[PDB]
Amino acid sequence: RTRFPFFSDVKGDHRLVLAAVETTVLVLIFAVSLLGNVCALVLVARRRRRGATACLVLNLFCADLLFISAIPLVLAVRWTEAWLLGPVACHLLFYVMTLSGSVTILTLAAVSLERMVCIVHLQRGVRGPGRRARAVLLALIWGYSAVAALPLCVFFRVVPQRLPQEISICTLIWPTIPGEISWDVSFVTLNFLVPGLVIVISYSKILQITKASRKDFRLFRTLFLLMVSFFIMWSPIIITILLILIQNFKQDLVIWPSLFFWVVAFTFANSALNPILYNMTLC
Amino acid sequence: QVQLQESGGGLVQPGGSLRLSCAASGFTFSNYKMNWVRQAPGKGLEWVSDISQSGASISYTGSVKGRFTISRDNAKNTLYLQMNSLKPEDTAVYYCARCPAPFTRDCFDVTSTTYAYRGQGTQVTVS
Amino acid sequence: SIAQARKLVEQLKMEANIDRIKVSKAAADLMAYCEAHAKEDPLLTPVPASENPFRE
Amino acid sequence: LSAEDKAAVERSKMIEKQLQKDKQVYRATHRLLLLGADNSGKSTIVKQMRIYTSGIFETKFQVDKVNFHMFDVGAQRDERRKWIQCFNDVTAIIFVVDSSDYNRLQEALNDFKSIWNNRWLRTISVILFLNKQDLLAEKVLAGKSKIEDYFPEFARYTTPEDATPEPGEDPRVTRAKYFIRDEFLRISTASGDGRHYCYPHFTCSVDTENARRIFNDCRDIIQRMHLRQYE
Amino acid sequence: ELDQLRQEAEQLKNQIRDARKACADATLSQITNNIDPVGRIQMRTRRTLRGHLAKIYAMHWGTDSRLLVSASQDGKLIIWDSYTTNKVHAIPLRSSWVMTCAYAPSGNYVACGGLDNICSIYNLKTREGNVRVSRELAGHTGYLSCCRFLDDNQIVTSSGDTTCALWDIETGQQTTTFTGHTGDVMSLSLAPDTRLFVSGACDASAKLWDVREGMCRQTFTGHESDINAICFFPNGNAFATGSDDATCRLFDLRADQELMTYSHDNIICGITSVSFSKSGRLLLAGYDDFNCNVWDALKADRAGVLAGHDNRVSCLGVTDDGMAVATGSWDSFLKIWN
Ligand SMILES: CC/C=C\C/C=C\C/C=C/C/C=C/C/C=C\C/C=C\CCC(=O)O
Repeated sequence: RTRFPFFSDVKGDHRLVLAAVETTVLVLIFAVSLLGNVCALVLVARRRRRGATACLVLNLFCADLLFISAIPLVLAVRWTEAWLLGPVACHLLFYVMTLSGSVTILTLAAVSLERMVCIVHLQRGVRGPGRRARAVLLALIWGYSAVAALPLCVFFRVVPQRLPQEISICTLIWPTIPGEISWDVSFVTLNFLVPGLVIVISYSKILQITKASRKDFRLFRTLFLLMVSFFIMWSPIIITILLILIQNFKQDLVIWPSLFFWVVAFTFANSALNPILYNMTLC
Repeated sequence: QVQLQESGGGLVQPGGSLRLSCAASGFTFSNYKMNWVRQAPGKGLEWVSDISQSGASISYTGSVKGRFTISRDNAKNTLYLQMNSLKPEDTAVYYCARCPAPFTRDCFDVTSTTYAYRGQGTQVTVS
Repeated sequence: SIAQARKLVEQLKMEANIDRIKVSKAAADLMAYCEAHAKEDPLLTPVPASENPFRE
Repeated sequence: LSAEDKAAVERSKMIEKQLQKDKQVYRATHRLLLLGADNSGKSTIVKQMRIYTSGIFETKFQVDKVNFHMFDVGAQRDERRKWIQCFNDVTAIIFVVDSSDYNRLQEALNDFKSIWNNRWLRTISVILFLNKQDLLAEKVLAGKSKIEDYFPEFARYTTPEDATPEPGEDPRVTRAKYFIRDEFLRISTASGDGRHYCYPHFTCSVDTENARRIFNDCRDIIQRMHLRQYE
Repeated sequence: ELDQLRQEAEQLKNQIRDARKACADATLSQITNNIDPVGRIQMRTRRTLRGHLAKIYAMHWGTDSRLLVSASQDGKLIIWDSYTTNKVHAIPLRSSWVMTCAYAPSGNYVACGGLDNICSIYNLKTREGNVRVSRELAGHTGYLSCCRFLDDNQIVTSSGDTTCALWDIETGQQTTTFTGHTGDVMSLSLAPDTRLFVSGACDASAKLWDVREGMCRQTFTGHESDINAICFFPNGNAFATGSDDATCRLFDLRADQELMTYSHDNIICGITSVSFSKSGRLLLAGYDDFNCNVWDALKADRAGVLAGHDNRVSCLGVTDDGMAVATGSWDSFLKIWN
């Protein structure tokens, strides 16, 4: 059956300005993200002798900078209405992007867990997590993220296909059905559900501990805004992934490609919002 | 050379009134917060009233609250105190004091025994 | 009380009998000293990097 | 590098290794400044917590395996706008007030106003001890001296609904206590900004719980300081 | 009785004022209106010294231009080598509230003091490898705020009880006392010939003292608030004062009055320290808005800025050959500029 092409759309009469709108919005995102993240790294990395929790937020910033390195490539593809880069790009683009996304989510969850552990250990009166725990955790984060996303670098291929003259498409060709279902379900359940559960548990426990022990408002209005945003900025991509999987079976469903591209452009805006929020108190 | 000179004391009967004035010299008047203090025969120094740089904040002590008024003139460089209905517990030696540093909200050391930016004072007797 | 004022009058008496000069002469002396030693000043006339012990 | 340079480097290494230990010890000790006037009973609090020529004295006590140091300044003149700047990084200031002396209460209020508003002491919390409660009870029940002779507004004051008159005291003593507490809490809340707080406590000369109260207040101070990073 | 003494004070004051006004026939600015300026001065940070746990409050270079002593309010004096940043000595004190330090002009002693009203002497080159306290000078009744050596057996101290004193170390007794200030004395500076010195108080006043007969020679007024730092001009005939009203001033001894005022219309902080260049053309000054400024001492125009400390600057000093400048602040770091 005619596969689903990514980023590879065919436009007619209005191409001349829709390309321009896409270009301007995506360039604005890129510039703001780069500026914000590098300023934040300069400010955090100039600790003279601060504590040592900087390595988690610092890792978040590095993941954002690696996540914004793929805008030029998709920008180039959207100005040709076909795939002409080659097999190497078809292999690397999605692998890089997925690696960055997984690392970002897991790091948000780790930062939250660390904050709660610090408060409680202050309450009891013992020393908190050491250096070995953090180093092991960072190694595990990068290792699991870089092993989980392998199928997006081996099963992608460039094939000819007739548009809705033949055009070349970079698309994903699953060898078999059970592998497809298994990987998709496992990826959604380990990289979007467990981190969300951890975030909510951790922040609610901090809030309950402090409010009980104290027996003002700003704290609530912060921990709320850090705990609704996660489920707004990372949800549309999950819905899109599941909807594509459905499309691959029930041929009756139809999904536009403009939806896929605009959803991904909306997800690119995470790199421009984390430095505003997870900046400790500087700026 | 900082200089503060008080004038206007004297001797009055109970129910009378008077008006004290400090003339200041040697500094920019309108940068500083100003105070009135007093000393009675047999006690220490006691803070009486307080005014700020623009004239928009004013404060009194409990025992004089409805009776004394404090005011300043930044054109002639002078302070005034108006004392309206006087009791025999008001007889004392009155002093005029300046805050140590400019552009500041607090006021350390105005009542201490030896203070540099204080005047010589005038005698007020109610009898 | 009396002692402080007697001492203050004594001090003013002792300090009011010194010789003084004119301001223009003092200005000329300050200028002459500054211009006489200007080549030996290494914050005004930075030395080359082969003479600087902190840049090396 | 010659032998002299290597020897110098090893000497610097030994000095560094000792400075690490000194750092660990310093970072786990709390430091407190004690303030009051001569009629406040500050010394009685000191001697009570001492069961756990010179210009400054120090008292060390330990509670639940935490170490507190308390500093008390003596043999200095009565102008203090210069040495007080040395105390801009302590954990807390402890302010003691004799509450039975009506004559010298506005002076305590003025001292609090100056300590609260200084530029170098804007981030430091105060623990306030309103000492000598029993003497206040005797003075009020005697009925021969009136509070309103110094503060007119006491004539227009009513007891708050969050009062806790537990041991069945006379109502007049409850009114007096809470009026005098509110006098300091007004100054406390007029010009704060969310950077430092005030913790009021009633106390007398036979208490045995001041160390525990300081323990709990310091714990809360540190917890708020840690939480402030998440804003 | 009091009226006669007050009248005498007023009459002598008026006479002295008129005598000073009769000799003011030119101003420094006019006579120095034709000098080519010094341009922009830009300096760079060559060293940074790490190791203290709390704020730094004093510092002092040696007569060798190579070694430093600095002191913190956690109980440490540290002696540093600046060409490499190696540490040479780290001396733990007895009282952790310390406000000054000095280095002997031969290299064999250091001294320190603070809120405990004692000056302690430490001997460096001993029979063993350690530093041992040699003397504790006691007898002041307020905190010490400055001290400077004359040789290896005499020292001068200033304290917050409004006095100064001269001490014989080998005996431990005050050889002379200098009384006459009204507020707290906050700084000292020794003349190049070490036969006079000058001091400035928490009162808008400075005074000139003769060591040998222990008398006061002259009094200088002009500031509006307390004075925090003082130093001599290189030839010994003028000095500069910085106060808590955002102003430095330059006074001259022979003419007996003020020469110049260094102030800006946007500066409303205080001043913590001053010093001079080797030829006297530059004046450096440290403020508590985190910064230091470099002024032209003959035309009163700002020429440069030193910036890079995250807290209030507290100490600042220039070597004996003019090569380097050192700053220390309340954030625990020392910096060396050149
Ligand atoms: C841990 C969060 C997961 C991903 C990170 C989110 C956004 C980063 C960019 C992702 C763009 C790539 C998306 C992959 C597109 C299609 C593959 C997805 C599912 C396979 C479809 C199938 O079921 O056969």
